[PDB]
Amino acid sequence: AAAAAAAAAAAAAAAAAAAAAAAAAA
Amino acid sequence: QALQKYSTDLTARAREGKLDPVIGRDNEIRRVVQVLSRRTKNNPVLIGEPGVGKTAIVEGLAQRIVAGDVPESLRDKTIVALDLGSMVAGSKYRGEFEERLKAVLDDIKNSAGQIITFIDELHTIVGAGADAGNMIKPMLARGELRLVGATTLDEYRKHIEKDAALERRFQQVYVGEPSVEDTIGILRGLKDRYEVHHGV
Amino acid sequence: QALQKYSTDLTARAREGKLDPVIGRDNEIRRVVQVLSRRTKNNPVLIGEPGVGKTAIVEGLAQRIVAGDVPESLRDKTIVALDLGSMVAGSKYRGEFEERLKAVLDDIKNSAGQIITFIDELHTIVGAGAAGNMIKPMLARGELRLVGATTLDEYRKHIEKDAALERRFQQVYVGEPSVEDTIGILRGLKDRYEVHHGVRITDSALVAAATLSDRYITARFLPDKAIDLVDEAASRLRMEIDSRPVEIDEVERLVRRLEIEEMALSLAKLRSELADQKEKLAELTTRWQNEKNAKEEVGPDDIADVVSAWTGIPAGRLLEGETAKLLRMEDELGKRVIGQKAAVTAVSDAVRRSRAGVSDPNRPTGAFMFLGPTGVGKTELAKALADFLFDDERAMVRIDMSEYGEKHTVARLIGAPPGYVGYEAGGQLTEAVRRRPYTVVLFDEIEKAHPDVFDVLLQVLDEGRLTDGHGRTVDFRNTILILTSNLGSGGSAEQVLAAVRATFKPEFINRLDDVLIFEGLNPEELVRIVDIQLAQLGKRLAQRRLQLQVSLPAKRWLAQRGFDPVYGARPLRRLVQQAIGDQLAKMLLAGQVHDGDTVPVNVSPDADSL
Amino acid sequence: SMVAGSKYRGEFEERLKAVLDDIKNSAGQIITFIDELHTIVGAGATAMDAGNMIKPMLARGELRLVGATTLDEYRKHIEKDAALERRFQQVYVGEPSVEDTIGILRGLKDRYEVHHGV
Amino acid sequence: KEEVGPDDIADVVSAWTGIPAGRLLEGETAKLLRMEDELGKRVIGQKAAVTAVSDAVRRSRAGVSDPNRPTGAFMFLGPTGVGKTELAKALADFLFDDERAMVRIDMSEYGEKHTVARLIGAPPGYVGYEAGGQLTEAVRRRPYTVVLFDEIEKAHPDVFDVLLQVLDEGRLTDGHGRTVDFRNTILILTSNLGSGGS
Amino acid sequence: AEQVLAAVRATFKPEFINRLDDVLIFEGLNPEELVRIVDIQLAQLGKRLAQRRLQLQVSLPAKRWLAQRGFDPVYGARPLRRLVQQAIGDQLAKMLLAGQVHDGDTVPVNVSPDADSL
Amino acid sequence: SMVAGSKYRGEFEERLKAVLDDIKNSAGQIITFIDELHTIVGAGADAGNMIKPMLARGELRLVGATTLDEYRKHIEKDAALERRFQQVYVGEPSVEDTIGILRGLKDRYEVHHGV
Ligand SMILES: Nc1ncnc2c1ncn2[C@@H]1O[C@H](COP(=O)(O)OP(=O)(O)OP(O)(O)=S)[C@@H](O)[C@H]1O
Ligand SMILES: Nc1ncnc2c1ncn2[C@@H]1O[C@H](COP(=O)(O)OP(=O)(O)OP(O)(O)=S)[C@@H](O)[C@H]1O
Ligand SMILES: Nc1ncnc2c1ncn2[C@@H]1O[C@H](COP(=O)(O)OP(=O)(O)OP(O)(O)=S)[C@@H](O)[C@H]1O
Ligand SMILES: Nc1ncnc2c1ncn2[C@@H]1O[C@H](COP(=O)(O)OP(=O)(O)OP(O)(O)=S)[C@@H](O)[C@H]1O
Repeated sequence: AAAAAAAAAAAAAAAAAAAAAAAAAA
Repeated sequence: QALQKYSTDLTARAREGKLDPVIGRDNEIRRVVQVLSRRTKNNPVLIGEPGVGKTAIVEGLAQRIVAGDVPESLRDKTIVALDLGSMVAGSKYRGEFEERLKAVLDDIKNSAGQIITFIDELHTIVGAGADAGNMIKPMLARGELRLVGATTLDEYRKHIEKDAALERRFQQVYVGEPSVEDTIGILRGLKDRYEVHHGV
Repeated sequence: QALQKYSTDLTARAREGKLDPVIGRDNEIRRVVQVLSRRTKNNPVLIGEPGVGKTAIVEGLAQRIVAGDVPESLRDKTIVALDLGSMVAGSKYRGEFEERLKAVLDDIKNSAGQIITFIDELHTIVGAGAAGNMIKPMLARGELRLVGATTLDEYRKHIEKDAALERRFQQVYVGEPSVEDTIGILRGLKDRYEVHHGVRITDSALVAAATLSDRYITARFLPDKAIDLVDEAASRLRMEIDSRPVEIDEVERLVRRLEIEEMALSLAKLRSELADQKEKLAELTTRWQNEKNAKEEVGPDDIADVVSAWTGIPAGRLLEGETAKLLRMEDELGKRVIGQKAAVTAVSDAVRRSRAGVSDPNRPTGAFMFLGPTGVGKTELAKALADFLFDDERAMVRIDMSEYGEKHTVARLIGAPPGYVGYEAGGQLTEAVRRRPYTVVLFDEIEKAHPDVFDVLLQVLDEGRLTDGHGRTVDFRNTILILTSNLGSGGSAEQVLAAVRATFKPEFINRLDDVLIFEGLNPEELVRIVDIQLAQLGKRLAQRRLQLQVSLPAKRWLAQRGFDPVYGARPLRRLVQQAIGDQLAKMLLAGQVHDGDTVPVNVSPDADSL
Repeated sequence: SMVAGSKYRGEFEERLKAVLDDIKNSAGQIITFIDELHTIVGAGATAMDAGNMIKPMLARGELRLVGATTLDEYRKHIEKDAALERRFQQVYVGEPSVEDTIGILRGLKDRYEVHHGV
Repeated sequence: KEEVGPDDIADVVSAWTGIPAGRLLEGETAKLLRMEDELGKRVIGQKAAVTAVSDAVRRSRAGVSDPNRPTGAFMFLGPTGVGKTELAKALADFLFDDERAMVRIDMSEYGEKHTVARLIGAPPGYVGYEAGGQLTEAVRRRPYTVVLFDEIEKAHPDVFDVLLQVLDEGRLTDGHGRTVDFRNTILILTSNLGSGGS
Repeated sequence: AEQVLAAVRATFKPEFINRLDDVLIFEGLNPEELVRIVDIQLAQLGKRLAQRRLQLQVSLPAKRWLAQRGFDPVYGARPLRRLVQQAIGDQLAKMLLAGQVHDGDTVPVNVSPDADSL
Repeated sequence: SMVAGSKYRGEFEERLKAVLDDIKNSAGQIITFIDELHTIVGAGADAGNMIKPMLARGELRLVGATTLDEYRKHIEKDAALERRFQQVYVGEPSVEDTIGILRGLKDRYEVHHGV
């Protein structure tokens, strides 16, 4: 005679980043 | 009868003059009346950058219904503003939320289209799951429940346009900001309300 | 008994005439039927982009089973669609939902081959339990029939990720139609919308609404896109079928408004505009009556007005008012740009063209670079062009490419690729034209941009549309692209062209319109700038009742001692404030020059005093 | 102390709505004061539902909600969600100079004599 | 005073956003009357180039200024050791009652073509994205500060291209997509070119 | 022949030569092969004008009058496609908006040494 | 050990509130010591953020210890906390101090190895 009580959740996945690396052009 | 417990009633508040008067914008009111009275897929969405007045259009529609300037098959159809915050109050068990939502939808469909629902800020309608907010999908396209909404322009493309099965069943009604020349008329209209609250 | 309780019945509503005919699409009907009559693995799944019609195919199948045009072993089947909403309702106990599912599957088991289960949007079944797993021994024994239909991307996100079931599903691609078959579909749906309203539909509307929705409205797919314009033009006509029409309504509401304001103020002014508006409203009213003395169906114009009011793009039948605009347009545009008549006559020649329906259907309607020396008006022109297309000058979409000096700064107009930091945000060009595309786009100083942004503008032109880092293709097919420069800066007419060929690739100049070249100014054409500056100055300080009196010797003197043909009209706008603005700015806060005054200027041999 | 233990599905939302109905119930008395209000945004991590629940209540002016956030933790969170940004007015508190900081220091020279008897 | 009027509206838009836009109600016109001579207590001489700096302030407080342009954007140069930095710190003294509340950037460091990004931000997807620019996020807080630009000779002619829409329009952008308005600040440019030309 | 295949062979890093097959040469804008291009473009323009029931009659002297500013075998046939909408387009657009070219009418071409008026 | 079992909402928060409430439940004799505190900024999922009013009110004594390289990468970028700490700087010593320290630890290794 018990119940179910559907529990919640939390999600996470981060992001990246890029770098440009200029070239001195000579 | 179940809508008494999970809703407000803008028509009942409009029938005692408790709404700020809406001045201007005949085009958007006529466009909402045009879209809301077609046969199927009859549910607009107000969209604009924030602050330009989008709740004001729905309150002006309520004023114009209670006055009576509408066409014939829009007369005396109360606008029952729904909620989704108050409906997930006690929802711990595995089947209470979906039962409550099905009771709400059954109570709407049991009428003869006499009710215009109004979910303000409907970009929260995707979540509340854990499925949920997906059992309303067949009811929208058949044309039973009339639904009027209001989003910002940039929460729309993040929460709704990700879910392209839903957004086909709407009608985007863009609302742009006015210039100065109409704002002078708006300010001349709303001058009397602040003179009464502040006695100046 | 439980299928009567939870689920639905298409065949119940099919025998009551409670659907619509599905005229068209014989091939996919026959394909689904023939897959369904296989000995084994008869689980079809419809996969296609949304809005092309997938529920309608199953409804046409139900209509055909009611009629009886099916092949052999499909007599009297009564297709039952399940309801996963009512499966989860009040089941707050422990072992209850799987027993409800087991009762329904037991009620499926007893009948041999009658019931065809139809679960719509079957990607919900992967979750929805905590269950929803009691399908594998069912489909391992061929009992369940399981016709379904999902959308295109939602299939591969869940079901192909969870591929233990997909081997028990044969797939059918659902094809979108084209312009030709959509007209034959709309002929078979006219007979219902006549009944639901009090209107009739001319076949000209069923041609024009199918043609006109292909070009302009680019977000949806063809079968349901065309129903929208008809079904809402019917509602607009039904609004006008009621007792009193439009316009007159517009003017009545407007004059009531101005009446309100005016009486509340009791401004003059408005008093005039009242009267004028009352003249107009009178005239129209009389005209109305006259006409009456002398429409009840949709024509061509109603579809045009629906597609014009929505999405902002003006496309009508040149409704008698803009003919006053588009012929006077040269003199009206020459109230802010003085001179450059050869340029106004070529800028004007791309709006009258594309308005009158003769222009190309895959091209930006105006794309032309104009350049020369400085202080001429090549920036003032665009902010004068956007002063009557929009009737306000702050409604311009303007970017400045004097900041894009390097390679990686493309991404502030095309957005980042997905899965990075800025992906909520999106671009600054892509997500500002997809919202109501009609605006005018600028590019200030295209010279100093890095020479790799230009390989994005090659498919902005010459194709009409571009992709981004999000997954959409916004189109610029009806904007006006404008490019500015100062290149050459000393060539007569051809060293400028040599510099343009030296800096730009020839395959970019090839795609443009006529590259205009501005000429400069003249001594006689400077006085007309002077009095515009002075009247603008009076309009600025029109707020303190402080109008001016400039004598014509002083206005002549302003033309002379700031002149040079090397800086344009910029030094005159500084010389005005060096002559007037010093003495006025000192004396105005020094008292004695109070409100309600017409202060003059008078010629002195160096200054001009007050 | 409101997202304290709320692992069940509707456990946080009725709690917050009970607090808000108690604030709305009384006759305009209670002026709330949330410190560090940039934590309003990411309240219930379910799909944005929480945090913008009080959005139809601030527009009618029902809870007076004095807050205090820093300058640079503001255009990272609240300007990201500009539908909330127009509900709030702004008061800009800049630093003083020495000429008033001397006066501010001279008045606090009593509590430090108590905690340290010097 | 029993009704509102056009003055208290200006009082509100002064006290919020910090821009002095009133009418000079009889108190501080006494200040701006004496500005060519009050400023002389810290700068001696240079009289023909104080009567012009003392004019873009008076014409902007009278209401004659061009409403889409910075209130004054002028460049002064000459030989060294004259007082061309001391002046631009002395007219930031009675407007603000301090001398450190000004945007003092130094363009003596922008020799190459990619130090634009420290004053304009970074496009989205890259490493420092939520940082803004150094020029941008010091104006948007209080849009009234005077701005220096010290030794503009040494900048590569790419920084001038960024500076070109600052003048004569008043707005630039950054990564977040906001157009910060320079419509009522006093730009000041220093130089040392020639240094002894006849 | 020589310099083209010398530049072609050098930009094939490994194994792009003997694993494709033979290389061909363009045959550009020529006077005999110029007419049918104008035929396709005029059929396209007639497709653009057949909606409002107006059509064209184009003669061969005008079709070779356009061949002066349509040959230019360096840049290509794109200024031809522009000048079709330049010379015909503005005259037609000027006439079509002020009435007088009422529906059901046809339009003939009329050769001039610089224009071609109607 | 405090993010041991948590895939929920509000699981870490109660587990932190019980520890802070057991600290301020007592009187002032529970001087705390978080070593390597550069893992106090993250750990959100908003967390490490119930501690900010408690720091600048004088409740928990909190002797901390960060390396200088990890400090300016994880804390100085998040400048609301940097006025809630005093920066005791420890420089490295010279030779004779190290000779004294090595004479200090001569005792222990003789126990650990019989040499
Ligand atoms: N046409 C109008 N007539 C009268 N009052 C108006 C009008 N437009 C706006 N207002 C007033 O201006 C305010 C508009 O606020 P809201 O319309 O509620 O903001 P909003 O449109 O809801 O935008 P968001 O993103 O939801 S905050 C209210 O105080 C209205 O009374
Ligand atoms: N041949 C046809 N005859 C009549 N109506 C059609 C035909 N093809 C499509 N339609 C209509 O097009 C619409 C398609 O609606 P649905 O197929 O139910 O939506 P959908 O295409 O399945 O997209 P989703 O993912 O289910 S929301 C309905 O209005 C159909 O009546
Ligand atoms: N022919 C003209 N008629 C009217 N106003 C003009 C004219 N030429 C210039 N102006 C004025 O000059 C200003 C516009 O300067 P612009 O010519 O737009 O500078 P520009 O053309 O952008 O040159 P650059 O190199 O881009 S700064 C405005 O104040 C215009 O009113
Ligand atoms: N006329 C003057 N009145 C008062 N102080 C002056 C005057 N001329 C120079 N000084 C002082 O000279 C010092 C340096 O002047 P600065 O203006 O800082 O140098 P500069 O004029 O900027 O030249 P460069 O190009 O920057 S090296 C300061 O301490 C000033 O106070």
